[PDB]
Amino acid sequence: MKFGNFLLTYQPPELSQTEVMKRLVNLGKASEGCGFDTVWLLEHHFTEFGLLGNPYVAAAHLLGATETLNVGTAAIVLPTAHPVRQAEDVNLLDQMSKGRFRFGICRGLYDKDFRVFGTDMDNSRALMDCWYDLMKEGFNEGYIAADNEHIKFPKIQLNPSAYTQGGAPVYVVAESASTTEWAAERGLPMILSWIINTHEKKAQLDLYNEVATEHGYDVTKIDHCLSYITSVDHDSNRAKDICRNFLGHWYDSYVNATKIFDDSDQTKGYDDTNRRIDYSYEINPVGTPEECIAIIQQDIDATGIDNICCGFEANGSEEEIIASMKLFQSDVMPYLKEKQ
Amino acid sequence: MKFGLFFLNFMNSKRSSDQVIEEMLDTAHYVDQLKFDTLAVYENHFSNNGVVGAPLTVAGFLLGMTKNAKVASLNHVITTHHPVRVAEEACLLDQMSEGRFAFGFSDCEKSADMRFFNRPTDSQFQLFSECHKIINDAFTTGYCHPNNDFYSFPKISVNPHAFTEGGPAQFVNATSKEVVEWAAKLGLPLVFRWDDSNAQRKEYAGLYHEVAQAHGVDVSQVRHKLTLLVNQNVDGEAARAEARVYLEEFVRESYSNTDFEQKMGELLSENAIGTYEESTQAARVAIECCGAADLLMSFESMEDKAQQRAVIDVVNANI
Repeated sequence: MKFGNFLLTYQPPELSQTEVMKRLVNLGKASEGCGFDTVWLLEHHFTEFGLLGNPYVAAAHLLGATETLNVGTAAIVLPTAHPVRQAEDVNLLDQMSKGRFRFGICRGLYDKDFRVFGTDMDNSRALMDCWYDLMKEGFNEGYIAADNEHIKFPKIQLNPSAYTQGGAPVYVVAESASTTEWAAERGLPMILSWIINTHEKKAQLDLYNEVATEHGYDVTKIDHCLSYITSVDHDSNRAKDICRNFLGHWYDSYVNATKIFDDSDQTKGYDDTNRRIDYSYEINPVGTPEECIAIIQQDIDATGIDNICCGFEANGSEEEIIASMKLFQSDVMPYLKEKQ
Repeated sequence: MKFGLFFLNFMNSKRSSDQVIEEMLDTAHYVDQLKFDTLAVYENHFSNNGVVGAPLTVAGFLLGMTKNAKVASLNHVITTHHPVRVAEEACLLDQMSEGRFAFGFSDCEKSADMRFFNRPTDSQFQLFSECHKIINDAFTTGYCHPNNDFYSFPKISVNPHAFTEGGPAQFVNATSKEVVEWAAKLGLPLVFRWDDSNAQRKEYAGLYHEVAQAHGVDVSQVRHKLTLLVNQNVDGEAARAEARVYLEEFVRESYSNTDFEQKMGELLSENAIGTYEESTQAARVAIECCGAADLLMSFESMEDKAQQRAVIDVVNANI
């Protein structure tokens, strides 16, 4: 199937920013050496949760550094940037890499991103939906324009021209179902939380499906994704331990990210949470290989999806992060099998 | 005394986005093993004269792809952008490549662009001057607090912070008299435009100097660069015909029938176009008129790869 390495660029309290940038590049490289066929990047501004707030650029560095590896942006936050500028970037990316770029998009979760990038807070879905069109249009026509409460710019030419016909492959990181719907309407492949479970997942699908179908798509080729967090070790106990700590941090970090909350600044115009996450390691590849293998097949056999992408930063260190990917490469990788 | 390349990536009816983009990449790969110390990329939007709008990206790709050259964005128009993006991108580039990225920016030239990006003009310069403050703050502090008539948001950290203390090496592009002033005050190098007349570079050059003086800065150190187009052929007429065919649109675009003929002949004579003896001589005068410590040439116009590639070795073997 398809394997992917997921990278957040989360900064551990013991690693300095530099340290993290270095480890970040090393992993991007090592990826393929470990049997992974795509490296996926998360985008995140101003905090330790993610230091890498410009996936296109990062992507270009690794894409350039490699012959065959694939790179994707797990989550480009659609609204916060200018469609034209994004189109040019994806297009450059696609053309320079010769089609090795995966354009995973997302809607936008933190406020901050919006209060600073100066974008429309409520319209979050509209925007994404709209930006997407312009971009789309630029993708095969070769031109772009507007005319809405969103933006307004006249017909311009677009360079360079898309390498991959119709543009780079698009993916949606969707949790909400309004969003599950949105995707389906255009039948886009997608990425699944690692916080949810089998039923939950399988259930999002169906939903995706009744739409996909209503619009005549072949659910047979849409490549979705099983995204997880991984912890491969022989001591199931360490694997899970380590993992438990990670999620404290993650969670805490995650929370803090709801920061700029002291009212002396207006987003007025001119120009929250879920439930238990600390136990979500029970539904992901954490523990011995045997344990990982099972947990995975299960989601597989239930969705049909053959692309699972994992994140190993939890092991923290650069070394451990590797061992646990090599472990997986030898011990989990071989043993998985396609759907029903 | 440093040398290097630069790509404008002009596309035509004869060379397409795909062609150019590759050729560029193809060349950066070659040069890498030579003594060229820098590669720069020209930012251009919505026309055939420059098939790149995000110089920082390409920069990343080339950075990821090379082992020896510093790589730099030639004229990143920060005037039409969000200083944060900019800063994040820049430190990022500095961080990932570990000190091999140089940051050349600039104010907005084409009027339009400014319009297309909601940029009013009544503030064009101040707006520019500002973006830089910030970009610059971050670089130095790892943080920022705008609160200006241009931009306001709460204070923030701007990650990744920056490898290089103070930030990557910076430079400004010499587009207006008022910019060389400002730039001089902070005592920061410039990059002289190959499309500008020898005289122009002079004024500016001098201007810089005069101002550097009057305020205090000891620019004895500052190193500026200059960009020039190279094109040599043992048949001077040929090198001239090719180049004009090559700049034809650039000129109708940028120097609006001001005397297409006049302007053109001048670039045709001031750039390093001709036969070796013609080319080499012209370089020389250009350098002298503006006093640049660094020369960034561009061998693009040369259609035949072998010759183009043969022009490079030559310029290489010099050193």
